[PDB]
Amino acid sequence: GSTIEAGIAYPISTGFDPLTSSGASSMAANLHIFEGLVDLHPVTRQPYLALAAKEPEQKDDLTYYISLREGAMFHDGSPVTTEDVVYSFERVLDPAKASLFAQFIPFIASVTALDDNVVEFKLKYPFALFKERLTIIKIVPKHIVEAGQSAFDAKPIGSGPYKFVSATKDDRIVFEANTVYNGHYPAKVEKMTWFLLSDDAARVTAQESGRVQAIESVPYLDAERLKRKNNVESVQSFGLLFLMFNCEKAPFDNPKVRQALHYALDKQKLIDIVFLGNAKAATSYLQDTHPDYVKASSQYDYDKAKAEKLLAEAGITNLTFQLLATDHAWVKECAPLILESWNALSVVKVTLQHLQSGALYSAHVDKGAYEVVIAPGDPSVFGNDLDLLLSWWYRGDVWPKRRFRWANTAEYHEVQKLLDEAIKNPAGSKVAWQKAINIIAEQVPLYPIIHRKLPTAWNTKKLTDFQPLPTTGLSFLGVGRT
Ligand SMILES: O=C(CO)N[C@H]1[C@H]([C@H](O)[C@H](O)CO)O[C@](O)(C(=O)O)C[C@@H]1O
Repeated sequence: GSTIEAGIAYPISTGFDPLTSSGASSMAANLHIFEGLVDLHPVTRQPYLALAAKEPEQKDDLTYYISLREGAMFHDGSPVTTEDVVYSFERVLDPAKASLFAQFIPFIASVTALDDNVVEFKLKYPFALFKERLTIIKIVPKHIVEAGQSAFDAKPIGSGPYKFVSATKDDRIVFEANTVYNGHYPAKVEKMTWFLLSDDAARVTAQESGRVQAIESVPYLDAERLKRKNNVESVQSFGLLFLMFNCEKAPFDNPKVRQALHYALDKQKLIDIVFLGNAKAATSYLQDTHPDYVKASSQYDYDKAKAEKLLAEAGITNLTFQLLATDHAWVKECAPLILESWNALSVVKVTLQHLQSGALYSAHVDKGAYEVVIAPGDPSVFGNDLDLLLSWWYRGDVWPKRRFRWANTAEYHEVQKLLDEAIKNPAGSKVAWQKAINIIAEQVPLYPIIHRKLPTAWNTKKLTDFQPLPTTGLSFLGVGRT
């Protein structure tokens, strides 16, 4: 009766419905609970067949036929049917359903079932990464989702190698093995419990006491001490801290003001004291180790005087605003340093307010009831291609229109044209993406302050084949006990 126990670092901030499950711990749970037709490996990010019975057969440039894995089953016993696959795509694509993820499949024109086994995928244009993106659209049980979406959001039913048992905020997420799963990554333990330990001291203690076998997001100050008994490995990651403005609210609609507040921040002090060197001031949308990294034409290295000159040019004589920030432990350590830099400026006064992530977005950001936010973000949980990473924040309406309120600008429209150019025209995508990034880096509606490295601690003697993620989350796919 072997079990796994893990210490997770992000509180539950969304439900588990893949239509909208953007919170880290939710996404990390759904890698185990759901399957795309093809999935990405949480460590290697390589694609593998999941619900797809074999490699998608491409009839022509716009048309793909995909077949279902014989005997596929949802956790409630029903079979995975081709109607479920179609419902899964149509509901993400349906604007009335309010998904957070349709801007990850803009190339998809139709998803039609041809019979009990086969689904035709019709594309609006040739798109090379069609297999790669299927991991974003998890296949969901229509007949359960239609009896009540919010009940499914709280008790997710999937076809993955683990079934959901229960989830209790501040406590734990619980899974059990799915014994009819017939994919590539069957569950190697019976019971899996994820303790929700967002407090750094508590997370460390759990691991250092031996009460859990691995923990996410090792606190930087505790990293070396924990190597005494445990493997600790720090991975370079797209994971970042962004600065987000409400671009409908004066004076933050003036890019001139948004730039000054980046210049005012002393990133080096931040990297030394909070991250003990394990992060890097942003020099572009990507981190400098990302394969498509191309240095941006705007850089924002600590320059107070430029920040002053820019505010004077904007006509800011006495700005007061509240900074909203999430509750994560390392975001709490960054907030004073940030505020100290802004409050150093002659014309700016800044107060601070922390909120749980879930409440920050649903009660403040989603409603425009803010001015300035810092929060962590890691869209590479969805994959690593540049268009994916840009699209998260800059395609469509999910962030630019519903959240940072910049879709009204000409720069926004020009970023749309550039993003669409680059996925239609692979030959010219590099050039198009550099123009889009330079526009983003000059306008800074939402833009990274730093990218950081992720430490994961685990016990090599107790687990088998565990590897740390280059993103948020833990993965126990193919991971055994001992
Ligand atoms: O970047 C992504 C991609 O799903 N999601 C981020 C997620 C996302 O920004 C929120 O759910 C709002 O969409 O926020 C957090 O869960 C958090 O602030 O606690 C971090 C998480 O990485």
